[PDB]
Amino acid sequence: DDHLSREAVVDRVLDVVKSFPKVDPSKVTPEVHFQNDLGLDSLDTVEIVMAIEEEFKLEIPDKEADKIDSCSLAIEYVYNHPMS
Amino acid sequence: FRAKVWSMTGGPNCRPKHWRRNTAIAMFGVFLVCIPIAKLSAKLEQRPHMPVRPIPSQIWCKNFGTKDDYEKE
Amino acid sequence: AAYFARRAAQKERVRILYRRALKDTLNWAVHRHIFYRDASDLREKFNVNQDVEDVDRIDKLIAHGEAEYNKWRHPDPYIVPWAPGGSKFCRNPTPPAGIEIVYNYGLED
Amino acid sequence: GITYKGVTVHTPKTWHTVTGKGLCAVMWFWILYRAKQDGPVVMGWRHPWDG
Amino acid sequence: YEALAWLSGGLGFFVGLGLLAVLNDKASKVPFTPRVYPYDNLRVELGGEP
Amino acid sequence: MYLLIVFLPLLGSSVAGFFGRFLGSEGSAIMTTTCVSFSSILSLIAFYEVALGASACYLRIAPWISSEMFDASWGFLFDSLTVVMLIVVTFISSLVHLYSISYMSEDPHSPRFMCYLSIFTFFMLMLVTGDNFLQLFLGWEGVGLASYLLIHFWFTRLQADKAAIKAMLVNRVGDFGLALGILGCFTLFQTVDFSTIFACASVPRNSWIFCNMRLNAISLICILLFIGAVGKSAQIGLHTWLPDAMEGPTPVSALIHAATMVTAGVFMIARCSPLFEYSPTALIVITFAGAMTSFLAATTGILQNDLKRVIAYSTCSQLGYMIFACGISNYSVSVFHLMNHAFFKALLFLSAGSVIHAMSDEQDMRKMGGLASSFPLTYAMMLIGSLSLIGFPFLTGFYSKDVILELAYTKYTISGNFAFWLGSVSVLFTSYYSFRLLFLTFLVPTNSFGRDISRCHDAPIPMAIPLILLALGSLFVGYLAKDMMIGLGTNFWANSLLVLPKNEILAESEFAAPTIIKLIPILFSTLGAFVAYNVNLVADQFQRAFQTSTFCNRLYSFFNKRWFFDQVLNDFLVRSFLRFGYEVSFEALDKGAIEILGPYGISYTFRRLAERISQ
Amino acid sequence: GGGMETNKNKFIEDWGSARENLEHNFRWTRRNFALIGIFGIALPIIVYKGIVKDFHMQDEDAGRPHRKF
Amino acid sequence: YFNLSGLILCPVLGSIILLFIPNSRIRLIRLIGLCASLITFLYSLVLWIQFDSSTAKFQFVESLRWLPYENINFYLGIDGISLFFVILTTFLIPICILVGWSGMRSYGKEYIIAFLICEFLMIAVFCMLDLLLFYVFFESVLIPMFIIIGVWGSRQRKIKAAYQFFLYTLLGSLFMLLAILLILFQTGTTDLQILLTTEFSERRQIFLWIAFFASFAVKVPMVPVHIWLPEAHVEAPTAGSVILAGILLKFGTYGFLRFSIPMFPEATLCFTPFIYTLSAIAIIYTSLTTLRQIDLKKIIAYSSVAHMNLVTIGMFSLNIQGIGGSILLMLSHGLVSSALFLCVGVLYDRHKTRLVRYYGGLVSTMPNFSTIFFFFTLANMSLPGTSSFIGEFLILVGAFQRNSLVATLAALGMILGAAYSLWLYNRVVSGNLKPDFLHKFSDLNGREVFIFIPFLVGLVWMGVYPKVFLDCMHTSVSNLVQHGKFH
Ligand SMILES: CCCCCCCCCCCCCCCCCC(=O)O[C@@H](COC(=O)CCCCCCCCCCCCCCC)COP(=O)(O)OCC[N+](C)(C)C
Ligand SMILES: CCCCCCCCCCCC(=O)SCCNC(=O)CCNC(=O)[C@H](O)C(C)(C)COP(=O)(O)O
Repeated sequence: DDHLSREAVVDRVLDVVKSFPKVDPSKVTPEVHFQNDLGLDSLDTVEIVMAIEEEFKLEIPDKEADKIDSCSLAIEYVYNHPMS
Repeated sequence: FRAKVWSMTGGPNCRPKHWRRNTAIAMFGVFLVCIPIAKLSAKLEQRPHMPVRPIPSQIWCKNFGTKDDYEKE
Repeated sequence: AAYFARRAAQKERVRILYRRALKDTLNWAVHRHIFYRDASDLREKFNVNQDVEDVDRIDKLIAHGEAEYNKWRHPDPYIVPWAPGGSKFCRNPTPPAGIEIVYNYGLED
Repeated sequence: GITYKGVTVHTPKTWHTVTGKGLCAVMWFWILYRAKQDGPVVMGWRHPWDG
Repeated sequence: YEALAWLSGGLGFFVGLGLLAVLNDKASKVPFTPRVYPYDNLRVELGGEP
Repeated sequence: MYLLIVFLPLLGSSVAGFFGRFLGSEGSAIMTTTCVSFSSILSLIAFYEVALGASACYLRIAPWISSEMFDASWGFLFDSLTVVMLIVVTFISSLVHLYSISYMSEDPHSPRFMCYLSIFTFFMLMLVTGDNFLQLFLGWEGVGLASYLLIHFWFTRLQADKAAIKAMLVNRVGDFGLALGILGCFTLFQTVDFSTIFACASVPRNSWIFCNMRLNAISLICILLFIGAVGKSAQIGLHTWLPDAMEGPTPVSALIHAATMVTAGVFMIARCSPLFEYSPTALIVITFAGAMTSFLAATTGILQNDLKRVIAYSTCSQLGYMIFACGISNYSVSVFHLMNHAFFKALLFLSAGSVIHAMSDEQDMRKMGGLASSFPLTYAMMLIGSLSLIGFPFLTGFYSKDVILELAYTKYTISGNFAFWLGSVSVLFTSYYSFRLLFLTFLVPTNSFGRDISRCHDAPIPMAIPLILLALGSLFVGYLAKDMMIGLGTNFWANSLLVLPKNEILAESEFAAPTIIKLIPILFSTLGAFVAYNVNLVADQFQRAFQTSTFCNRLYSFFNKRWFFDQVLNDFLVRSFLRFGYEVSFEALDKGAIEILGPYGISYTFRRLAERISQ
Repeated sequence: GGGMETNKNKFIEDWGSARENLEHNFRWTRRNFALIGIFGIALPIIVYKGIVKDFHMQDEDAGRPHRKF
Repeated sequence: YFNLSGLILCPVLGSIILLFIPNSRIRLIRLIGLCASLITFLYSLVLWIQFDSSTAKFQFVESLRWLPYENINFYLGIDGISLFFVILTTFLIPICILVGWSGMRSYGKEYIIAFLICEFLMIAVFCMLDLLLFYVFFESVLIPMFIIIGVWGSRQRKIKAAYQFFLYTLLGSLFMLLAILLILFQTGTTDLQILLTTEFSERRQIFLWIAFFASFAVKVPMVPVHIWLPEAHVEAPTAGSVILAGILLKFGTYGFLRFSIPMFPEATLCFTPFIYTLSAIAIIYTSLTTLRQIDLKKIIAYSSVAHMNLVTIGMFSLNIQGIGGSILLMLSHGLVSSALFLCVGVLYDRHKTRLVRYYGGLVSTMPNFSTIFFFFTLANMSLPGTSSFIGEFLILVGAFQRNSLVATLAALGMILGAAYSLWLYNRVVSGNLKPDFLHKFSDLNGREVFIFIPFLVGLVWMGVYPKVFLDCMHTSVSNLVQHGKFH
């Protein structure tokens, strides 16, 4: 029931894409999208979502689950969600 | 809004300051009214059988070994 | 055509069905040391075509994919307990925002 | 328990391990204790109680 | 409606295996004789007349 | 003194519920539990003075229904059979009360929980101590009422509401038979008491006139009583409720799902022993139903992947075994397995709750992996409980399962052989899914999330003492009770349990054993251990996931959806009832059909006849 | 927000005061005839015959001749 | 010397005093009306003290001439059965005054006039041995109930509700009146003691039994005629609607006990299967109709219909225990249904919706009302330990002893009773709370909390110890069962 703030979430969220081998862990940004800037395949978009779900216990509804095409949307979302 | 509703069985987290004092009264209340239940039962518990060994209930009871025959009920 | 509305639907369905397939793969693979290989197989299967351009060769493919996916469902899928369908959904929900209780009702004069 | 990259496990308390070990060892000994004294009862060989 | 088709088979196994216990006739395969008591199979202590 | 055994839990519940604001969330916790523990001590004293000092105690408070020759009284029957279940209910109830105070320290509505628990304790004490059918019927209905209240502990929870409602309806349809039974046995004896029908229960030999055709009298009464016990023992007829009953809190489930209300249906048969033995026809169908339910549950539990759901099917399998034990006139193993079960499944329930609420309230097999070394105490506890459950040789559970299977083999009746076969093949299933539970958790790589492992907290001390007591019990109680109560004619039961001379096969169940069948269920147990270990630890590359074409996914769905009972029964009975209660009774009977006599039926009739009469 | 009464939603008012008066709908249709003839004249007759048959069988067991009723 | 005359005079004095009281003095009107009602209740209770439950003949009788030749006359009295009905009638009315206490300013003094008029009217029904005047007061209750339903009805559709409740009653009333005329012309008098000792013709027995059944099957809701009760009962004020199911529903069912069973011994036996085949299918059809219902009032009325159809089975099953159980069930139902309609009316007096869709999650608030509602639902749920179960267990016992088939169908009623009442309880006061509709709401104050106290204490008292109720009337039931035959 600690409700961790942005300070402890900026690292955990970014580690998910840092561990991704297709994207080079040299220019990973808290505010970046993998479509163009990081150069990721259009299929692995939801794989990052599953990986971050395996870290924080929360499942976004599928209607806007893939609406998060940027790293910023995911981290603001997981902070917005209370039970994460 | 929980403070507005009475919640006769106690609120969700109802924690009175002197809850120990009330619990002492409540436990004392059970004991004092339990005695009439025990005292009124002493005129009951008819068991015609006689146990092979003495039990500790002979002091407050006498309804054992007396109701032998069944021709004058 | 030059209308991306149809293809955006395709790029939406592919991600949705991939997510659902990964979820079901996790459900079927109770142990995870098989889940890695199974997930790799699913990812590779989605890359089998990976080059569709014609609109006549997508509807049949999506229909076949949906039919094959629906054939195995793991009747007990994973739902988070506080999720809408879990084991503690509406466990102790937060009380409604605005509601008031009047005290002196039924008085006279 | 020492902390790792996600599993910051807490070691069980003193009485939540030694009590479990010293209570399970009782059952382990009791299995063989009943397999020695009353063990010959149900095996098909050497039926006890004057047999 | 397809569930009822599985329902018939599910209970059919129970009754089918129940009938198989009739086809072996374990009643006649007793390795001993029916139990007998003294005093007309304990007639006095089971009813009848003294 | 004997009244204090029953009335103290009721008094504690009443005072806690009425003054739950005067006492905090801990005052009621320390008060109701103390009262229940005092009642347990009283029950132990009664057991010492009755079970060993063999002299049953009898009493009568006041006449309840003082109509003509229908004497209903508030008396109780403190008999040798009854006091064993007094021990069973009181010890487990006090231990559950101690268990819940740790669990409910976070749940807000704490005092209401112990209030409900004490209501249940009082109701089942009234049931077991009862001596009249109708006065036992109040306990029978009160157990269901308390079950509904406790599963409905979460009024916000939508699933709990539907589960509670469906449980009430199915339990009502179940004990319909028993309710008919009270007045069925009354029309032949013109009495309802127990001591006046067990004295002369074999004399009637006439027939009746039922709805369709004339059948037997005693056999019909026993059939109705068994149908009543079906509702409270989750038999083949109506067992839709127990698998869905674990939608409420955990500490109650250790008391309502696997410990005590389990005993209601079997104790129905056990109490009225000299009524079923004179109805051989009812015994055979009882054996069929018990074996069928046991096998069905045993094969049901294996696919499910939840802590509480699978063990509910294990409880139902034990229900089937006990119903069969009560179906072959061998009620000794029935009560012995009851006493064992109330230990080694209540213990497992406490262990499951301890590992559930200490792991961020998750009850799953697919997601949670292995954390055995994180905490050895409650895993050692649950391992002991499981070893009892399989009945490892020379343990508490072995002394019941072995003897009950041997009794099943010995009786050569058409039901004895069939049900022995079913029990032998169900031993494999039970030893399979028990070890599946032992393996999919605590013996696999952890598949859970990285946040819950960090937030780890072992079982608190106050909730661990009940586990310690249950572990101490279900390791010595089997050995202590093997000789004294199933010992070829033990003289403590007296009139409590009566076995007819004809159907008494006990000595040749031990001295005529072929020794190739007595020790075979251990063989199925070890085979199940081997296959479960192979499938769930090493050989899982193809033996786990079956992505075939057809007939294998449907095999998965058939047992996951438990034979589509919740589908076929719902759609074909309750959906049809709800449809025809609106489109038949409210269409062609009252509203619309005969409403041609009320508004718009005759009102317009007199708007023409009366009009053309002035001119 | 000072109204103790309900808001009385429009879509619920029709649902409420429509089932209250079903005489207009349930006047003359094919399924109504089957339903009435199978559940208002059929079932009562069957259960009445069952009851009188039960009374007759009870009389026969006692031996007394059955009453005409 | 607390005779029956004063028990009827006291409400008359109360009404007469209220007539000449100015409308402005609203303080005095309610006080004096409640005092008169409570004095009547105590005067009824004191009769139970001096009841003398030993004699087969009738208790205190008052004879007042009505015709020049004393042919037929006002002949009061109770035997063993109408006593409890008189007590419960005298007890329900003060509850009616108390429930409609807060809003008396709009009601005026005319509200208490109708209630007290109906009060001594129903008092004069139960203790009325003369057969014809029993019909005069049996249909005299039309006017007070008509006025209560119409003048102070909740919604505007009350106009059509009252017409059915009136005309359905008049049809059967005059059908009974024809039979009364046939009996009087044949016998010569209508006094009950004599008329029970007259040899009738078997062909005449069936016709007169049918003629009585023409109306007595309307008061108790039967399969052909039960439409009036829901439509004319959901649309009545809570204080008034609580006696349509309280005392206005027990006339015909009790009328069977006093003017049908001992009156026509050879016809009830010949018509026994017909009553069985009506009531057994009623308990099923009405219960199924109850499930698919949305209004909060109608469900309770349908449950009441099912309970009356159940008690009808146990009444015509002539047994020493069947009739006693019928009376116990009728008293228990009079308590529980009254309590249930007050419970569902206190919700209406605050929110005015009468729809289960709006209601939901009323346990998170007003918990005392939730506890009371749960207790009264359990009482309607037919649990042992409450007065109801004592009520229908004897019904089942009496039915099964005679016919095996009817008992199973009757017990299907108490099986199906768990389908609608528990569903209503879980759908009204145990659902998810919605602030969209029930924006704000209070709990029970000191008035409705004290209203349920006599109901609760009487419920528990007659449930756990029904001995006194059975003790006071074993002689009368024995005399009623053994009539005409001599073996
Ligand atoms: C078979 C019938 C036997 C007699 C019937 C009585 C048996 C017990 C029946 C009542 C049990 C309690 C059910 C009460 C309703 C449950 C829902 C509810 O409304 O809860 C209320 C009422 O709570 C209670 O449970 C009060 C229980 C009082 C009942 C105690 C008496 C039971 C023993 C009497 C049995 C008779 C004894 C024999 C008599 C001779 C408040 O609970 P809270 O914890 O405050 O939660 C509400 C949320 N919020 C705080 C936000 C408002
Ligand atoms: C147990 C359940 C498991 C389910 C297994 C069965 C699932 C169905 C298998 C059979 C059907 C398939 O192969 S499903 C394979 C479906 N694959 C496609 O439709 C490719 C679409 N390609 C494009 O749109 C563009 O080339 C581009 C935007 C560049 C690509 O980016 P994205 O594609 O990212 O959008």
